Amino acid sequence: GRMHSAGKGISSSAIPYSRNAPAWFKLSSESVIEQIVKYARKGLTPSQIGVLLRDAHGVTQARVITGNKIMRILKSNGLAPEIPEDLYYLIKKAVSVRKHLERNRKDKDAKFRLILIESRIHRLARYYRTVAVLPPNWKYESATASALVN
Amino acid sequence: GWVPVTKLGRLVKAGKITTIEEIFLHSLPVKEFQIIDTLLPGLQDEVMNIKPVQKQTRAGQRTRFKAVVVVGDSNGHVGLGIKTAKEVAGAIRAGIIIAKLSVIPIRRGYWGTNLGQPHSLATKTTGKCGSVTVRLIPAPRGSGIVASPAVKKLLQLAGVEDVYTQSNGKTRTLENTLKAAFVAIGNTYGFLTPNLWAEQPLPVSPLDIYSDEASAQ
Amino acid sequence: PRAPRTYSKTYSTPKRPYESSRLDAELKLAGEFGLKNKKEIYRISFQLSKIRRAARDLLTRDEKDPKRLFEGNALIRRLVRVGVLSEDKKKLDYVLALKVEDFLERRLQTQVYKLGLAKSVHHARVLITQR
Amino acid sequence: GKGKPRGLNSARKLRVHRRNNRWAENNYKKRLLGTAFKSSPFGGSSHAKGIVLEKLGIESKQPNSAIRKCVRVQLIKNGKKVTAFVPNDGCLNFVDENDEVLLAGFGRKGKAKGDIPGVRFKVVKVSGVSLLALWKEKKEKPRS
Amino acid sequence: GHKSYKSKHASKGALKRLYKGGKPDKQVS
Amino acid sequence: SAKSFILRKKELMKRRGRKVAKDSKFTGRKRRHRF
Amino acid sequence: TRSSVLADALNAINNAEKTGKRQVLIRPSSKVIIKFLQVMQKHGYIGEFEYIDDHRSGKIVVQLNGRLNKCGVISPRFNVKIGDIEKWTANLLPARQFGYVILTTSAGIMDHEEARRKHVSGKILGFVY
RNA sequence: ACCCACUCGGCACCUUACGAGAAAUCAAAGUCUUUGGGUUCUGGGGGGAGUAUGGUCGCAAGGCUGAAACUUAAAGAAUUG
RNA sequence: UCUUGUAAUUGGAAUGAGUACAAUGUAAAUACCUUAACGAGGAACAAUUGGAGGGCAAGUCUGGUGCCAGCAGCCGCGGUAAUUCCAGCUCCAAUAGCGUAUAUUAAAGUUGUUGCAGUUAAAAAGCUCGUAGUUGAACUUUGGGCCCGGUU
Repeated sequence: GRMHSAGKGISSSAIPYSRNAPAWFKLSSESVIEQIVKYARKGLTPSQIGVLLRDAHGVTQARVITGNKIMRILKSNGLAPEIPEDLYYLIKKAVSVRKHLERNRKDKDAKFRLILIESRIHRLARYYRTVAVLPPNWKYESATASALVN
Repeated sequence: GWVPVTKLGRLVKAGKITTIEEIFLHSLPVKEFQIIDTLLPGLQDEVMNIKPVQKQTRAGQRTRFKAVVVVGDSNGHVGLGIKTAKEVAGAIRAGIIIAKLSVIPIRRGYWGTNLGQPHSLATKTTGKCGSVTVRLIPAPRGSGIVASPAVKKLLQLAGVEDVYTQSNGKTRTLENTLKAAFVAIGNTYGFLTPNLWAEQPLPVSPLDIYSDEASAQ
Repeated sequence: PRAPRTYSKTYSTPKRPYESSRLDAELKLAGEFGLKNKKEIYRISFQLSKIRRAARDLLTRDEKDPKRLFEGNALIRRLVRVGVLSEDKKKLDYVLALKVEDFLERRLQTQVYKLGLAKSVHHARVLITQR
Repeated sequence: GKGKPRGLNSARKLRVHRRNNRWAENNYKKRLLGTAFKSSPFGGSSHAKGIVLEKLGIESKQPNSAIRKCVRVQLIKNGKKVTAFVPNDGCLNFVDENDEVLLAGFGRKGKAKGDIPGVRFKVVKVSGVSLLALWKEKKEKPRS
Repeated sequence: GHKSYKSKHASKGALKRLYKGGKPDKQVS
Repeated sequence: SAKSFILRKKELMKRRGRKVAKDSKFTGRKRRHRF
Repeated sequence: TRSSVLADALNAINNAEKTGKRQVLIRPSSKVIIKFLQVMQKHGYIGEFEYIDDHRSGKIVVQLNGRLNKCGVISPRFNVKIGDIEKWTANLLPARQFGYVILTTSAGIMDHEEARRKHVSGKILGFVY
């Protein structure tokens, strides 16, 4: 089930059992790599890059066509963000909910939800700092993290 | 003189059916107790318990007699009889009738290696009837039927010689224990062994073959 | 500061003391062989229990085990030398199948009655005691 | 499942959990507190010796009744006081004050044969001779 | 009728209807 | 009350179908006195 | 979560046996489930099984034929010294002449009588009779 | 908006026992004497007793943790009138 | 026509518990081993300890004492919260031992790793987060061929 909830949904994707080369695609293998480079130069997060690729140009996903995932292409060209996508979005969520809680001092639901979001951030950040993506301390604080995200 | 009233009654009356394994294998049902008497003789009887039971009406108090008895000759064929009648001897007769009507067999075995006319079971088996559980464990040669004397008498009439019996549950009652032990030895016969993995000829229910001389008059 | 002489007890009291089948069989044996009390039946039962325990944990050991070979051969040779098993029953499933009468048959009073010379087992025993 | 740990490396949890559970035992609790040395009448012993402090005719009922009546004795090592059942009648004429009696425990009770309220110390000896042998005229009670 | 309320320790409610009508522990060294 | 207790707990045995001893002038008596 | 795939694989086979089905589907597969089912197939207790291959971890279709009494897993995989083996059998097998308890030794995945013929022992895995 | 057929995820339902139970009953209380998927808390006859003492949070009310001596053979589910 | 039981029926055998020359034994002795002589006719040379409604084996026994606002009337009958108030007979078990007390162990799956239980019988924190602790999806050399050589 969910990590912090009682729900047990299973909505997801399902990659096809075909590891090669969609037949009608027949376009290129590197040209899509410079649209990766171009979109990353624009500043989009890798999930956004994947969804715009499969909505616009017929790329199913980059792992099957290019032979590489999106992040290793972005890191290869050196456009990789400092902290990854998901931790950054979690920090942004925590920041916004703390500003609202700062304005509205009686909202117990936001206090509970913020404790949940903080614990989720802590689990993910501990995973990252034990796999050598963050510096081995990285000290997630409650206030200065605002300047970390925006 | 007994007159057949059913299909297997006509089957056994003329003596065309003699081997009891044809009855057991296809599970031929029986509703009259005379079939086993005309088929298997010598079935020694012994009484478990006869007790008065009271049914209370608006004004009266009817007293009946519940009789439980057992039947088994000496060799792997057992029957238990629960009846309730209006008279003690009639209750014994009805109980032994239903006990001879519900005879089940027993597949015996050796505790360890195979040698010389099996004496015990072939599998540790459970039997449950209302918070009593009889667990039957095979035992070595000449180890004695280590059970309660009623249950020891039950397996002594059965045909086995040495069975360890760890029984768990409130054993102050008798009827629950005897029903649980009956189900235990029944499922002991029902517990499959790989020795029966050989190809079996699969008969076509030989009442079909003998349908010319077992039908209606 | 001297060693102990080791000691044990050859008899064993039964678990359920009061069982009419057990009391009847004990008294039947006592009449049939002329014993003094129930300690003799208990002692033969203890000897038989030891022998059957040895036989059980020898048979649970695999076939052709050298320990099984040596200890089983010694046990069977011993129990045919005393003459409880027969001559042609030199296998362990038979020594699982031993009875107490098969041991009391090989005593002294039973032999000095069975060989004549006494005409009664009680007379046999009192003729033993009188040297 | 079943509500207990089952890992291969969980043995410490099983040990400690068993220790606490065993602290909710009865005989273990009585034993490892050593309370058979502090509050028990006997000091964990089997018998004890005492001086008969007072004798009272506690009959079963009013005169047409059963003669099972007895005394209060003072322990000689502890200094404690307890009631201590004299057995079958005709032995009360053996027992008066200051007789140096030897007491044991009682044991069982049924629906007859003595269901006395908590008097659980049958007297074994009086004056250091016996009580059963004194009952069968085998010996005589010495004069002081 | 009605089944009685079941508790190993008596309720603080029932004890109020019951109750209306210094030295520490010893440890011998 | 010993005789009444034996009377109470003997008739129950017959309802269960269990053999019980017969009654006489030996039921509610001290079979063996203690010490 | 699914803390053991051998456990639920064996449980699924046993529920399909108790009900009276003919073939059963197991998700996911494993090397040890394949080898367990290999031994059980070799001793005849099941029918024949076939590994459906997708890229994730696969599934197994086991074609039963009855004649299997019980299969189960002994977790945790206790260490089993060789002299302990007999004791383990006497704990959880219906008799001694029939039934098997399955070891994972360094000489492979293999039942107890072959574990005695090859004269090796290791961890326990489960049992079948 | 409605109907029809699917599918995922919810809240309850009706019937049954292939199973389980002391019983009422229960798709879980099933897959448990044929007993081992992962894990946390709790319980060991009734009273004495949530009592005594100590610690601890609490302005107070109080809560949290929480015995021992002693005594005692006793203290859930249905049917029957 | 050959086998068991009974009897205030009967007969002769045997033998050590004991006594004791002696000799062995021993540091010297005692005792055991051997043995001259003596040593069994029943109250002898006599066996006890517990028990008898079921557990749990064995009374459809006998007698005595005390009370009854019960019948009879001085004989008695019956009852007797007298938990028998007291003795005897008969029977059962163990046996040169038998009982009792306290502690402990098995039966006990009432400490439960094997192996308990928590709707209602005692027992699932009011709920959620979370550190130590426990536990944690699948995959990486498989298969086939070759000989030699050991055991039933």
